Amino acid sequence: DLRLHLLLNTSVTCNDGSPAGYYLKESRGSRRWLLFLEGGWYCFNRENCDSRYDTMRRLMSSRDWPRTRTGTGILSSQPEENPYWWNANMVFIPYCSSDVWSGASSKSEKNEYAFMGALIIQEVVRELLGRGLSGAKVLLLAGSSAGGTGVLLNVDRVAEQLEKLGYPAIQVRGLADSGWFLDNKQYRHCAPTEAIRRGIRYWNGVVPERCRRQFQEGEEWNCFFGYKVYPTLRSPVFVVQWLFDEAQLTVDNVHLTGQPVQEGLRLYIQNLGRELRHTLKDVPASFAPACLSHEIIIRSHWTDVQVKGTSLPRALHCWDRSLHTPLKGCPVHLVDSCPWPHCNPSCPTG
Ligand SMILES: Cc1ccc(C2=N/C(=C/c3cnn(C)c3)C(=O)O2)cc1C
Ligand SMILES: *[C@@H]1O[C@H](CO)[C@@H](O)[C@H](O)[C@H]1NC(C)=O
Repeated sequence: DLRLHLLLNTSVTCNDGSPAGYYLKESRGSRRWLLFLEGGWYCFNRENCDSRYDTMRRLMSSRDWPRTRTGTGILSSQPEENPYWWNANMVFIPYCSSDVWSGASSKSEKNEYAFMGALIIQEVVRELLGRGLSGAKVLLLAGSSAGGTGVLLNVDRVAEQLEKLGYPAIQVRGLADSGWFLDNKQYRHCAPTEAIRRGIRYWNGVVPERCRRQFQEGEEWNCFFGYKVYPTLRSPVFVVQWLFDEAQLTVDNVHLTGQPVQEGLRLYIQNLGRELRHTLKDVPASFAPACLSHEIIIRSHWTDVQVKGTSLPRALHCWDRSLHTPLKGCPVHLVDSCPWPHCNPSCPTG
């Protein structure tokens, strides 16, 4: 199990002002550290955050967090469940800031909620340095869904933080799972771009510096979209993305209720998969199966899906080798080309 530590700096808080924190399982003798960012959508105004506080309070508060959590999938310490990094130091960072890990605003006289996701990551890293992270060779910042977008938004800041703190030997890398979204037109016409734009102002949200300099003031929402922020990043980032991610379809107002799919929706879905595949063409480390699903890396059966005969744990291992010219039998760019969900036979059964 991973054990809860609430942040010693209690000014770095979840939405309701309770301390943020992290769950840790150390593996002495390993110099690999996996820091995983939980997902869970976001909220962007007082009214929708108040509703989230009523019925999704664990995503806004640490007051009810359990003392331990079981590491699953890529956070498992069992080689059978985690062929990739089972011996690593494991860190699960709960998502309690509702800001896609972008916020740097405290609760105050003018703010009902604190949005501190970017500062939570920074503070977790700082406190871990005294618990063995100072001796690390690789820090893999991973995350799923909103946490996967959080990786894209924060990996270079973690790298810069460690450089400035005097740890230039720690190699910071990112693993963004299910956080690579398209700002596309809905199938039927709140929306991702508008919600993010409102969120950034409400959260005092921050984006990576090079991306911010490209898009400039008022346009920072662009940096929440993988295909726009990824080319600006310096740290190596492996992108895991279902071609037909359920969250993407949800924001696109697509719901597949078994009934036969007619031409307009068929074309819409096929073009979405084509667009996603296009955005990954120049992402050398990627795993993008043609499945309708959501998230992958912390589920216990994450080992089962394969693209072109290669599983994600294998692809991640090949990526590790590449970061020591392509490797014989050890590919890292794995994007399905077939055009309809479940054309890959290894897709999750749901
Ligand atoms: C720009 C953007 C940023 C984040 C999301 C997003 N974050 C999610 C978190 C989630 C849901 N379930 N779980 C376990 C986690 C999500 O589904 O979509 C979507 C967009 C368009
Ligand atoms: C605690 O966190 C706040 C917010 O990031 C920061 O301003 C402050 O310097 C931190 N305190 C210490 C002792 O690190």
